[PDB]
Amino acid sequence: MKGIIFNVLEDMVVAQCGMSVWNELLEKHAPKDRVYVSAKSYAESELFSIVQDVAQRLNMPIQDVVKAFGQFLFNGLASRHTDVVDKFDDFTSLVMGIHDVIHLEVNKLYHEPSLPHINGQLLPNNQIALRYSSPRRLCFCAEGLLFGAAQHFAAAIQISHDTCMHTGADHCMLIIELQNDENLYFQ
Ligand code: MNH
Ligand code: NA
Ligand SMILES: [Zn+2]
Repeated sequence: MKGIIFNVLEDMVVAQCGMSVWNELLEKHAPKDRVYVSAKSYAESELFSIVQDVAQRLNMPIQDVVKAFGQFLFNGLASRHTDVVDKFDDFTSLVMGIHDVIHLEVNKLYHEPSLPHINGQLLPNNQIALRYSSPRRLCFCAEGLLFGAAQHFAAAIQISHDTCMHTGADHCMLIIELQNDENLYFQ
C-alpha cells in the first residue's frame, strides 16, 4: 500500500479526531519513527489495523468507515494528481477510465503499485456496470471513491452492490446510477 494512501488517511484522522489521535494510531499500529513517503510501498496490514482501530473508537461498522475514507480519498488523490483527474470532463468518463487511464498512469507514476482490476460497461438509462476484483477486497473503498468522483463533478449517484467478494464471489458488481450531473436535465 503506497504511502500516499496513508498520507490521505492522516489528513482524515487529523481533521475529524485530531493530531494527537493520529500519533496514537501510528505509535500503536506502526514501527518506531514510521514516515509514510508518498511514493513508497508499505504493508497493507498497517492501513487495515489503523482503520480497524478508528472504526472501533467511533463504534462504526468497518465497511462504513472504509467507504467514508474512499470518499475523502478521491479528493485527496485528485488534488495530488490533478493532471490525471483533469483528463475527464464528467463523472461517466472518469469511471470508464479508472482502469485504462487513471490506474494505467499510476503504474508510470509509482513503482509497482498494488491496484485492483476494474472494468466499466455503459448501460442504458445512464447506468454503469463497474466490475471490481482485487485480493485486497476493498470494494467499499471503491464505493467511497465513486461517491467522491461524483462530488467532484457535481454529480449525484446511487450504487447497488449485490455481487460481492465478501459474500463469496470472485468479483464485485457495482451498478452505478447517474441521477444527476450538469448535462442531465429531465432525463
Ligand atoms: C473514482 C475512481 C477510482 C476507483 C473506483 C478507484 C479504486 C481503487 C481501489 C479500490 C484501490 C485499493 C486497492 C485494491 O486492490 O482495491 C485503489 C488504489 C490506488 N489508486 Mn485508485 N485512483 C484514483 C481513482 C479511483 N481508484 C485516482 C484519481 C487516482 C490518482 C491518479 C488513483 C490512484 C491509486 C493509487 C496510487 C492506488 C494505490 C496502489 C497501492 O497502494 O500500491 N484504487
Ligand atoms: Na442537471
Ligand atoms: Zn464487494
